[PDB]
Amino acid sequence: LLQVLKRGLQQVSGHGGLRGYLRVLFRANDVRVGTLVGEDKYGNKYYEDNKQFFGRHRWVIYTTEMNGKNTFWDVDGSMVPPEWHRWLHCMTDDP
Amino acid sequence: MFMINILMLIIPILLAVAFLTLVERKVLGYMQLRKGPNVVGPYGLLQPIADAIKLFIKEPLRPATSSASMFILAPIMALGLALTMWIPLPMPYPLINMNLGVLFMLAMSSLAVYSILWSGWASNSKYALIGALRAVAQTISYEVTLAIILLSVLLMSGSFTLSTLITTQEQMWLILPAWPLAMMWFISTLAETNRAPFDLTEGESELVSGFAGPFALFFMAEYANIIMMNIFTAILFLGTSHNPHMPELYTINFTIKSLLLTMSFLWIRASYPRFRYDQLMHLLWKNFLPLTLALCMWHVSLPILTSGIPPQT
Amino acid sequence: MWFEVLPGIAVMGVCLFIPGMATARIHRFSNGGKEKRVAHYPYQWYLMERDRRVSGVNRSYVSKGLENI
Amino acid sequence: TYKYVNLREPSMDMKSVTDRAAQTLLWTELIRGLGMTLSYLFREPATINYPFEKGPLSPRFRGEHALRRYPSGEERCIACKLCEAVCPAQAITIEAEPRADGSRRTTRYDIDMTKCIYCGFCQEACPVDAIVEGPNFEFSTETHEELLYNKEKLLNNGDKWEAEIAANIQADYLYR
Amino acid sequence: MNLMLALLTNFTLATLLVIIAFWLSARLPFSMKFFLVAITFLLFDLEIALLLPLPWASQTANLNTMLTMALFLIILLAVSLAYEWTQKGLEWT
Amino acid sequence: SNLTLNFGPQHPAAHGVLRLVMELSGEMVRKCDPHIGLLHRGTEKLIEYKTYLQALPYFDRLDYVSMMCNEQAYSLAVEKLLNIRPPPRAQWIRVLFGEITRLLNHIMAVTTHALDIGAMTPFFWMFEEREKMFEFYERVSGARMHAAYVRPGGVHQDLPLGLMDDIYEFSKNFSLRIDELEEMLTNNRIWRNRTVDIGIVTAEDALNYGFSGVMLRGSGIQWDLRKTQPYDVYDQVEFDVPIGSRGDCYDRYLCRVEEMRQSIRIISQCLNKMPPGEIKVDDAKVSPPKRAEMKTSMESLIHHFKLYTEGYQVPPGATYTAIEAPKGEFGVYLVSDGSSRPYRCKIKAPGFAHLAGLDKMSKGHMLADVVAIIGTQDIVFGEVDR
Amino acid sequence: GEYVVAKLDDLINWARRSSLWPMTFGLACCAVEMMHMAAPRYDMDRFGVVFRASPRQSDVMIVAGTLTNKMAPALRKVYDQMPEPRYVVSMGSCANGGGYYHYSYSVVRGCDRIVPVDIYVPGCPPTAEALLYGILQLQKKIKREKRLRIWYRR
Ligand SMILES: CCCCCCCCCCCCCCCCCC(=O)OC[C@H](COP(=O)(O)OCCN)OC(=O)CCCCCCCCCCCCCCCCC
Ligand SMILES: CCCCCCCCCCCCO[C@@H]1O[C@H](CO)[C@@H](O[C@H]2O[C@H](CO)[C@@H](O)[C@H](O)[C@H]2O)[C@H](O)[C@H]1O
Ligand SMILES: N=C(N)NC(=N)NCCc1ccc(I)c(Cl)c1
Ligand code: SF4
Ligand code: SF4
Ligand code: SF4
Repeated sequence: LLQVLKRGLQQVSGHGGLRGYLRVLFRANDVRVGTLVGEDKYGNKYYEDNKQFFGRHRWVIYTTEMNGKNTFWDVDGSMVPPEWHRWLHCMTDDP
Repeated sequence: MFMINILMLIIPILLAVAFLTLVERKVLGYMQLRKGPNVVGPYGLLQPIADAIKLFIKEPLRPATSSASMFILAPIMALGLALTMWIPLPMPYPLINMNLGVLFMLAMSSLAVYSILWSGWASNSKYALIGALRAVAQTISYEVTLAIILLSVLLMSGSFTLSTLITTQEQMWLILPAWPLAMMWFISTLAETNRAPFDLTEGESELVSGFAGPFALFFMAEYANIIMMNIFTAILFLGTSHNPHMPELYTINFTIKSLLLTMSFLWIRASYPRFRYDQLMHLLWKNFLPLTLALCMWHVSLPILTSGIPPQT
Repeated sequence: MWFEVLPGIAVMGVCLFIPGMATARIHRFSNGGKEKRVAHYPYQWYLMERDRRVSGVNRSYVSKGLENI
Repeated sequence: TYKYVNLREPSMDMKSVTDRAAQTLLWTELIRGLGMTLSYLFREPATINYPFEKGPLSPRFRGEHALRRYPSGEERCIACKLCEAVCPAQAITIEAEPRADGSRRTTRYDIDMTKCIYCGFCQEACPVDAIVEGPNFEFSTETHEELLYNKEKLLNNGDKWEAEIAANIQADYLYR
Repeated sequence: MNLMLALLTNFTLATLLVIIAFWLSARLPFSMKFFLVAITFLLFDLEIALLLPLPWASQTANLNTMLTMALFLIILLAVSLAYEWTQKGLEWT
Repeated sequence: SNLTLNFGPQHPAAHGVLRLVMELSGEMVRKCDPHIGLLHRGTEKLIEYKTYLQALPYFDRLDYVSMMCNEQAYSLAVEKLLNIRPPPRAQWIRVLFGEITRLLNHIMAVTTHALDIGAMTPFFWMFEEREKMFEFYERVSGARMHAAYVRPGGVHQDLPLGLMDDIYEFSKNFSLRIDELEEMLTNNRIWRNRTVDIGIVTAEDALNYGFSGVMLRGSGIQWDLRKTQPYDVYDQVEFDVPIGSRGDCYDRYLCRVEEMRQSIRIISQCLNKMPPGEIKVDDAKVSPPKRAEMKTSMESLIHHFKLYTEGYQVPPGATYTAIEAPKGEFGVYLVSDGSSRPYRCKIKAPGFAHLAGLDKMSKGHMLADVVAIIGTQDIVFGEVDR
Repeated sequence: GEYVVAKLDDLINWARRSSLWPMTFGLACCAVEMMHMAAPRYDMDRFGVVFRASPRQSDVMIVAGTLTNKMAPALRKVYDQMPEPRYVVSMGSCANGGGYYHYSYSVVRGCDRIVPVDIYVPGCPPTAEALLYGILQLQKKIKREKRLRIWYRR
């Protein structure tokens, strides 16, 4: 139980402080830390954690601006470009 | 200072009711292998606020009641009586220390059904009145066992004062000597508050074809009654030791027991199918009532034959 | 995970903690730091009335001891 | 071969009778059900964080349609009208004529996306892999008219999604 | 004085919340059985009025008399239930 | 008096809307008059304007919980009029996905049966399993539900590499999931109070009213079309037919739960006995050739062109072909006039006769027992109304 | 005045879109994928979209399946009994424009002939994720509303 609490605190640091921790919590409603698989030209960031169960082992943190639109709060699934769309939906294994 | 005392009872009740809707949705979500609200506010903490505002700015049904005088009276009676049941609760000190507190709550709870009836008449529909008579017939039936079970427990307490239940359980919870009564008491409250598996008004309404702000007020009244039943159940059967110097120690332990009992209605709703209307009537008139009458006989005799008669004071 | 249900339970728990704690605190404030006197029967009311006279300020919860003998 | 699902005779020895009486009076079989829902409360939920997480799909997934090109940029479609012929919903409307260079190409290629059943028969019938159902499924609109695709819309879908469509075709064409 | 003020506050707030929420003769075919449920409730409720004094009745010197009359009343309650039961007053078919 | 049951529950439900006109006396049901047609879409007339391939997707949308089983029935009827035979690997795939589909249907049948009665938690546990089986549908066909995968001649495509291992992984853990479902319902006194001795139907009445499937086997009738009149490779797999003894809702509920266990038993054999080879009849006048052949061979291209425009012609004749669908006997009376479009296509939906028996089965029951009785028949108004 | 109205719309738009209680017409196939959106993988309840509601407590009607001429009057009546604000989501080809039964004598060629539609969700059936995308698209549509700004400028 002590190690469970430690993992919780490592997520705050894993998100570059409390401000970046609260940022993803209110943007994505999730504070998991993953491995940055890559980033596309629009600013979307792609993460993986194969320790998670299938369907949660890959995710994207959407960019805050895309094509002159403010997407800090307004994100949607159509913002993923086709090259990453294949990876995010597990149609392929290779990013 | 007494007005202030009234407010720090009323307002915390309505906030507790608002967030019970969140807790119910999330406890049921996880028992169903999902999450429940977790987007509107961190961990869904703003979901009750979003629902409250949504319901109040929602256009009313424009129903055209048959009695405007009594269309409005029903929700006022439901919510006014629900708040009234809290004033004699010793937590550990009651807002009003009533010598006959148990009778007061038994008497006030007997008036709850008037709101069910008055809404049926105000419905202006044959089917809504029939539904109101089935809810009333179920509620009053399960009031019979609650009154007798309550009396049987008071024969070991010796008073109608709710604080005496705390003294009665200084050395031991009443659940030990009276666990058979505790079981039927708990199920009677589920049936009394029309909760699953006894949620027949919600179910039979979902069948018959024909049968927002006012909905919200009715909802809060029902959920404030659920919390109060479980607080009363903890006081009645799981009495918390009271330290006069550290009174908030009693409140913490008492609150945890109430939450666990309230969370158990949620647990039960997640676990069982729904009774059929005649089947929950057979449950009371042919199972609980014969056993409650026999245990009422037992609990009158038991203190006498053991020389364990409690004092009046 | 299941522990994400606790924040909702904590808020509802604090909401149910305020009434019992508020009544106890206000009683101590209103009764000079003591429990509010309980008078259910005529005897207890008689002594509360007598204490009100004895105190000399019309306050039953002001207690007079051996210093008035 | 058969088996009986409910052909058991209860044992009437006093012990077994008392076992059933305890179940009735003490609700033991109801307590057991409460254990099962309790065990789920402490299990990890199956929910995924949409839209940040997505449901897994395969290269065969039949989503939004697109018209494809050769690597040169020439359109693959030659207005053969096999897709229009096979479409179970009559959702495709095609017209064609000789292009200014004499090429056999369409002047109209419409797909009523509110008639379509997303069955993929058109992409099976196409002899040149011109029409495909792409991987996009997040294209709901606010008006009916936006779901009546013409050739410009479908060609733009091909240019938009070709990077992923080509990869999906590469991963599945040996099963076709 | 305190109880009335508590009662006034509860119902005054209920009216206040209600007004915000709202603005800012023949024979019903309902069965005989449901009538006899209400009448059964009343008669049982009346016999429950008589049992309420029992927690005070147990302090009496005349315990033999009290206990006999306490069980006598509850047994008549049982016999009343037994009679409706055997006269098919509890059946819903 | 006179009531009308609502179109559907307040919670989300997928089986169609019913207009049930009820006669009651007190709590008792005196008459049930089902008014259907609220989902009648003229499927059978539409099929007459389609080629035999174009009509196949109409069958996914009948009992739209048992998609591939409906496809198999239509494919068997067409293959019988064509006088051809699908290849053995296709037959094994069709039985494999027939049993996967039976799991899909029985989960929907049993957990929505509990959900309507108010036992709602098992619904959520078991549609996570249905979600994983939707992934199997989408991996072979690209569609989660309406696959159009089984076709006259075999199956459209071969299993993707790695699919069978995943099906094995799912089947490994599934029996425990059925066990948890039974923990909530089987011995629950409330569930039994809602189901035992409800909607009793005698063996003779069941036959004369045209029942099939579990509606027959719940009354002790020893009939299963997979045993008596086997199709595809069902005569090469071992399984037991569950038989009820009391003919009521509870016995039919147990039959469906046991049928789920037998489906897992059959799936285990299909995974181990899957043979190699082609997936559609090697006969390019019925089944389209491979895309590589279509782009290299003159004969292949011609046959591709004709199969996808005119379609294949079916010799004139009429067949009634039926299978053991998850909901009972699902059949098609298919009439060919020698052309490439069916002349007539009557669909025998097992729920059509079952809902016609609701009035009989509900006599002398309570208003809430009608909920359980429509539940135990497992009605999808897509197949009832066509 | 101008500032308050802007922040006030922000509040009520937040409340209405964060608490979307749906009435689903499970007419046909598409209701199955609708159930899968309520199932644990997507858990529509976590967005505030409750499981069960009742027509007279609902904010959004989801027409999930084929609408026949026989069913058309009953669907319109439910829409007419919904308290406002009310939205309609057309789910799948049948409800969108008739779909695979478009040319049938007994099918309404699109539910938008009977009720006004806010969102059209394509597919036959749309995947549960596609429907969830459409529901979150409707939330964005509500987030764009400006009832008080328009009212204040009348
Ligand atoms: C030394 C001498 C001493 C003398 C005294 C000795 C006493 C001996 C007697 C001991 C046993 C008494 C048991 C009393 C408990 C009540 C029993 C009961 O009423 O259960 C029977 C009831 C009927 O069920 P059924 O299957 O239909 O039986 C056929 C009836 N014709 O079944 C039901 O109630 C069904 C209830 C369904 C709903 C339950 C759902 C919740 C279950 C978990 C709740 C756990 C309770 C938690 C308690 C919390 C308390 C704070
Ligand atoms: C928890 C307290 C929160 C208090 C917040 C106070 C903010 C007050 C702003 C109220 C804005 C209400 O906005 C408005 O509400 C009513 C019903 O509620 C809706 O309904 C109304 O409009 C429609 C057409 O527009 C009418 O046909 C209908 O008769 C009418 O009821 C409106 O469509 C909506 O635009
Ligand atoms: N979906 C349901 N109808 N049930 C439910 N959980 N309703 C909760 C809705 C509600 C009602 C009043 C208030 I005040 C608040 Cl805060 C929330
Ligand atoms: S997917 Fe099927 S229905 Fe849609 S356009 Fe292609 S052939 Fe026609
Ligand atoms: S898309 Fe393909 S099948 Fe359709 S007309 Fe063009 S080349 Fe022919
Ligand atoms: S759109 Fe497709 S899945 Fe939905 S009801 Fe129509 S045929 Fe069925």
